[PDB]
Amino acid sequence: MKIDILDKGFVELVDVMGNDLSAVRAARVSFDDEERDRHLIEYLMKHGHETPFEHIVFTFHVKAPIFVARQWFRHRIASYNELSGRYSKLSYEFYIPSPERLEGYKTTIPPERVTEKISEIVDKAYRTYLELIESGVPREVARIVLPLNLYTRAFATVNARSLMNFLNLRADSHAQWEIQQYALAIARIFKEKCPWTFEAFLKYAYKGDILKEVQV
Amino acid sequence: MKIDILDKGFVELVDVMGNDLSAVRAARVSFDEERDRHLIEYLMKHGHETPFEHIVFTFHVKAPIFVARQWFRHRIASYNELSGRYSKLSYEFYIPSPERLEGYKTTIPPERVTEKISEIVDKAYRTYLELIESGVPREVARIVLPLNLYTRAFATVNARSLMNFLNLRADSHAQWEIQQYALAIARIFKEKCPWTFEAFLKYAYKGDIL
Amino acid sequence: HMKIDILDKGFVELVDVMGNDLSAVRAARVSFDMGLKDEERDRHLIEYLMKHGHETPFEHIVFTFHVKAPIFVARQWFRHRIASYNELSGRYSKLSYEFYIPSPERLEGYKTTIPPERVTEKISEIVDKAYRTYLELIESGVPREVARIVLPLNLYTRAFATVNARSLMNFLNLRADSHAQWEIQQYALAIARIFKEKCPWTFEAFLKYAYKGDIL
Amino acid sequence: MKIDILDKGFVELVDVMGNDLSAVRAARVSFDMGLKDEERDRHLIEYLMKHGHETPFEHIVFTFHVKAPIFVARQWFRHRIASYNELSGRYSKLSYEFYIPSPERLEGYKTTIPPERVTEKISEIVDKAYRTYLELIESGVPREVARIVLPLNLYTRAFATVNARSLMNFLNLRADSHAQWEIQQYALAIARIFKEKCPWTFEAFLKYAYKGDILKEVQV
Ligand SMILES: Cc1cc2nc3c(=O)[nH]c(=O)nc-3n(C[C@H](O)[C@H](O)[C@H](O)COP(=O)(O)OP(=O)(O)OC[C@H]3O[C@@H](n4cnc5c(N)ncnc54)[C@H](O)[C@@H]3O)c2cc1C
Ligand SMILES: Cc1cc2nc3c(=O)[nH]c(=O)nc-3n(C[C@H](O)[C@H](O)[C@H](O)COP(=O)(O)OP(=O)(O)OC[C@H]3O[C@@H](n4cnc5c(N)ncnc54)[C@H](O)[C@@H]3O)c2cc1C
Ligand SMILES: Cc1cc2nc3c(=O)[nH]c(=O)nc-3n(C[C@H](O)[C@H](O)[C@H](O)COP(=O)(O)OP(=O)(O)OC[C@H]3O[C@@H](n4cnc5c(N)ncnc54)[C@H](O)[C@@H]3O)c2cc1C
Ligand SMILES: Cc1cc2nc3c(=O)[nH]c(=O)nc-3n(C[C@H](O)[C@H](O)[C@H](O)COP(=O)(O)OP(=O)(O)OC[C@H]3O[C@@H](n4cnc5c(N)ncnc54)[C@H](O)[C@@H]3O)c2cc1C
Ligand SMILES: O=c1ccn([C@H]2C[C@H](O)[C@@H](COP(=O)(O)O)O2)c(=O)[nH]1
Ligand SMILES: O=c1ccn([C@H]2C[C@H](O)[C@@H](COP(=O)(O)O)O2)c(=O)[nH]1
Ligand SMILES: O=c1ccn([C@H]2C[C@H](O)[C@@H](COP(=O)(O)O)O2)c(=O)[nH]1
Ligand SMILES: O=c1ccn([C@H]2C[C@H](O)[C@@H](COP(=O)(O)O)O2)c(=O)[nH]1
Repeated sequence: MKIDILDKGFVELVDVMGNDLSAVRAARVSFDDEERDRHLIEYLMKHGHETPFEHIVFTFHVKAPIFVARQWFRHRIASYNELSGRYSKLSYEFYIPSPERLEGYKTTIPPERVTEKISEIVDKAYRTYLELIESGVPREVARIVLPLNLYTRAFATVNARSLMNFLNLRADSHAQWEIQQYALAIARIFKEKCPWTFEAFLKYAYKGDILKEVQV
Repeated sequence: MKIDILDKGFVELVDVMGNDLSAVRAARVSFDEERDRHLIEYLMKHGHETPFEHIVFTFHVKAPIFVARQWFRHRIASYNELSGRYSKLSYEFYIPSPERLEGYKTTIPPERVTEKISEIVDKAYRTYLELIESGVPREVARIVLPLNLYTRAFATVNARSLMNFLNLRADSHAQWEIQQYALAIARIFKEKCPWTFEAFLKYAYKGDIL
Repeated sequence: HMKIDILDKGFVELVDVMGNDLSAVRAARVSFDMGLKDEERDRHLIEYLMKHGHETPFEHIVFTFHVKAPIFVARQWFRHRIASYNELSGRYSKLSYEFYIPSPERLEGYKTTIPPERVTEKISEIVDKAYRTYLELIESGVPREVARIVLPLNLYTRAFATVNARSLMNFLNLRADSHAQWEIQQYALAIARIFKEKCPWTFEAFLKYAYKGDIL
Repeated sequence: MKIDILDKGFVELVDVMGNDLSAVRAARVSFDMGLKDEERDRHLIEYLMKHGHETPFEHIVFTFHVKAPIFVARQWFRHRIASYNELSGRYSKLSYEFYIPSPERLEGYKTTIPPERVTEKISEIVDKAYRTYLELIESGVPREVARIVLPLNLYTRAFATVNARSLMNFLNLRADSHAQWEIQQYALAIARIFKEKCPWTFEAFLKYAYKGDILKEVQV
């Protein structure tokens, strides 16, 4: 299960422990009834009893630009392992906005030129980086010229409670657009694996705007 | 997978996400046994603990309250416990064996200590029942139940925090009763993540009993 | 320096505090590249943050409390994980003869076949018998960690609790509420009152825009 | 106290709650005791640190104001047991401020072009990137997009509230040769303020608990 985001990004589901019933079992404290189980999901969610959802956990492999990643990693109730720029020589991959991204703003140049200007500095910066590498500058110093739209990759392990908080904050029109796109992809996977929690979430607890407008 | 502890306790495995290779993927960030075990042993000797956060367990635990109060002090974890405010509580209490007092020289036989603990349990629970029956709400009436009352909780914990738990509780400074629970967590941990557990013991484990 | 007595023998005492309402104003304003301004503008900002659920800034206000409470209240309380605790150890201390004996008024609303005073009395009896067994086992050489297991949940414990304002507001949402047990609500009202004294602007805003409970 | 780091960075102490005795006090509640004596209390600290009792140190808390290159901020903010508020490039027009390494930053590395050329080549892309950034803003491009061309050595600012235990974990990990040299420098300043505010805790830490290398060789 892998969803493309932006121009070269993606959200990929690596693993999952549990399903809707894991939250139910934890709430009841019972190891071993659709309508009743689902009623309980709804009740916990409606009255703010969120601890049982911590028993559902996801691992994602995410590929995203550093400026998105830095917003993402502010979410502390989660586990992250990221590609190190200190030790790995970095790939020529950068997020270059679509002209589509600026259509809607009154600019004094065509958005094609915005794109071309962004692409131009990315190219010079990267070339400078490679010159420094070849000349023997250690990577951890050479990379500091790389712009914030460099794509990085991370594994993120997070429980459903923390994922829902993530959704309230990032699946929302006040969040930067680029991260909204990643949150839609998190939402899709979450919906597929925990359909009851997800619907109860949207109905009772979700505080954002986009997921009630935009299917899955 | 279920391991009985003390007189009426247990630890069972409810679910697990991942295995030794979940740490290996994370540390490499992508997606040969001897290379991969070597990476596990390398992370462990150098204190690179974050990759082990991606293996997660859920256990179902039956434990007396005084053990559970020490256990729940481990904050990097998720718990749901049965509510005494709402469940009529079950005539289940930890009564030590006589062997629990080995090494101690006591005024009365260990067998009389045992008997005295169970007398109190009996009189406490009966007072509790007296109060329920007379219309005292449960949340009030159970305040007289002793600290050896058995409780049950689900516990979800990643392998890093599980290793910290074992460092502190699978050790002879912990109270013996919680050591016994820690031994069981260790045994389940070993079954599910052998390379990680083996490297843990050899390189990072700080306790003595394991 | 603040001390509030709760129940028959408990208390909540403020030991120390870091920061004040302006500590959250300061933390927030760094976002816009700004700092402190005037009384009207900073007040308005604190209200703004609370309405919109920008809670991170309030993490920069921290309290240390010294609390005396029955073990059944302390157990509920220590479930709040985003905090730091150090408690009295039944493994190493000779425990004192102090137990919460509910007053007869605690039973108001409930028709009991035993009058209230006699309930109070039965609770005293059972507690006294437990403590005497406890003492007798200690005196006879039973290790303290073992002898204490006969002591009832209404035994008083003591603890230091360090908690930031954000996590404190979360504690107030859950415990300063009529769905919480009467005994912990009384502790929550003490906590709220100290919070009020020390962070009047944050507290007023919390109450108006974010507080989810009923009793405050 | 404000300590300058790198060419333009700093660590400044905004606030502190508690001191060494805050930990002695929290620790003494286990044994039904309070504060006992101004040399028994120093021994209690050493003792706690010697046997791995870390929780008492949670009751000392610091708030720091830090200015640091993004690449450093990103490493720092990986410490989850802490509270952070950072200057936002979504909502602010960022200032012309970048970490340009000194020529001495490349001591002990054989290079092919001299260290002043390296230093120059970094400035060049920084000046090109900032101009572009300003051109994009001038043209009506929103800040949250324009800033994506700015390099990792752009300076940012944050508040960090952190307890002494977490701060001691930070020091284990960042006041250490394995950590990137730039964040080492930040960890030294943090060490310095911690020592000035909590000398007993700090000395006990270096002696019994600290796992890094640098703070045993580098004074303060
Ligand atoms: C033999 C022994 C006797 C003890 N006696 C006492 C006693 O007298 N009094 C008492 O109160 N408790 C005592 N305990 C409890 C002990 O101090 C801890 O509460 C418990 O072991 C949890 O440890 P922890 O904080 O490492 O685990 P967790 O709470 O699970 O946290 C795990 C890790 O995360 C980090 N962490 C999490 N939260 C914070 C935070 N807020 N600040 C900084 N770092 C954080 C730490 O690095 C920690 O190692 C005792 C434990 C044992 C084994
Ligand atoms: C009226 C009521 C009845 C209840 N009955 C039960 C019961 O029957 N059984 C039972 O076990 N408990 C019950 N509780 C306890 C309850 O489940 C919580 O433990 C308690 O309210 C602590 O809340 P918290 O987790 O939000 O606070 P903390 O644990 O401090 O967490 C604060 C916030 O941090 C976040 N957080 C912290 N850690 C994690 C994590 N690991 N994953 C995701 N998010 C995290 C959450 O956003 C949370 O709101 C009851 C509580 C109340 C108020
Ligand atoms: C020299 C070195 C090189 C590194 N290179 C890499 C790299 O290649 N890739 C990469 O992604 N990062 C790397 N880092 C970052 C590292 O993986 C950690 O995220 C960071 O150092 C914070 O460490 P911490 O988890 O101890 O701190 P915090 O996240 O503040 O946690 C502090 C303590 O709390 C406990 N704790 C907190 N949260 C959890 C949790 N969710 N589960 C279990 N225990 C918890 C632990 O006991 C820990 O000791 C590097 C760090 C250094 C120092
Ligand atoms: C539109 C928007 C703009 C923002 N702009 C800014 C900016 O200008 N500057 C900036 O620095 N950041 C900003 N952020 C980041 C934001 O401040 C949070 O750090 C981020 O949203 C993560 O939120 P969280 O703390 O709820 O998540 P997590 O850190 O995963 O915490 C999850 C839950 O745990 C609890 N919790 C966890 N740790 C603690 C703790 N140490 N103390 C108390 N409670 C805790 C809380 O209940 C919280 O809901 C922005 C976020 C968004 C969505
Ligand atoms: O929408 C936002 C705005 C800010 N931040 C956090 C991430 C960084 O730590 C810091 C600056 O983010 P930018 O404004 O530079 O994206 O605040 C977010 O997480 N989300
Ligand atoms: O010494 C290091 C190396 C990496 N990281 C973390 C920070 C980022 O989230 C990610 C990659 O950092 P760089 O290696 O790119 O600096 O891992 C550190 O915290 N410290
Ligand atoms: O109102 C409640 C009920 C339960 N619990 C938690 C605390 C204990 O860890 C466990 C059992 O609480 P009692 O219902 O037994 O009080 O569930 C609470 O925090 N509050
Ligand atoms: O070995 C211990 C001793 C104490 N505590 C914590 C749990 C309680 O919150 C408090 C007192 O526990 P007892 O000493 O009463 O078991 O300190 C532990 O976690 N482990």
